[PDB]
Amino acid sequence: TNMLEALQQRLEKYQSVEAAAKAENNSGKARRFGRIVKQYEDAIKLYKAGKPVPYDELPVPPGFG
Repeated sequence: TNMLEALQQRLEKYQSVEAAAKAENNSGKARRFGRIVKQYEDAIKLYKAGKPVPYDELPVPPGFG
């Protein structure tokens, strides 16, 4: 992948986790992955403008691929 494709595919993975958590009313997990989704979307906004992306901040939680 290029980096934008990699950001999108990981975003989509975490959106799926967020949605599955909501489908179980797992409030903590939905909030955790909603925050992660927001961080990936913020990174994509920066990438799309050519601006510095804080990769060091982007979570990659163990156990979720």
